[PDB]
Amino acid sequence: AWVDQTPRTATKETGESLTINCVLRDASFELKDTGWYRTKLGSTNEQSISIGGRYVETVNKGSKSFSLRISDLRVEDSGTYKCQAFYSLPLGDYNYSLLFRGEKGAGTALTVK
Repeated sequence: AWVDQTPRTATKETGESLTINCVLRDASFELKDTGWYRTKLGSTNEQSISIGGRYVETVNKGSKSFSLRISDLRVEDSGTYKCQAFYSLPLGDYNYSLLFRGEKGAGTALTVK
């Protein structure tokens, strides 16, 4: 399996939006959850993006697609963005399963100004 992440690079002006599209390709396991991460300009630390506000995610599990649209961009939003698939393994208990990290997109290098 692999995550097909587009676009690879983007340049936007402040105030514009970016849509990043991810598609889980040649899947073995069923897509359960998704995550979005960024290393912002000036920083070496990759951090999680909380979905909400300027950050709007749309997930279509049937087409194995998940997208992030970031509105009202500012120059500090510039950086590398990566999406990630998550899967689960069953357990012998509940209603309680085992979530685990899946494949990551290759990234989108965004430049804002």
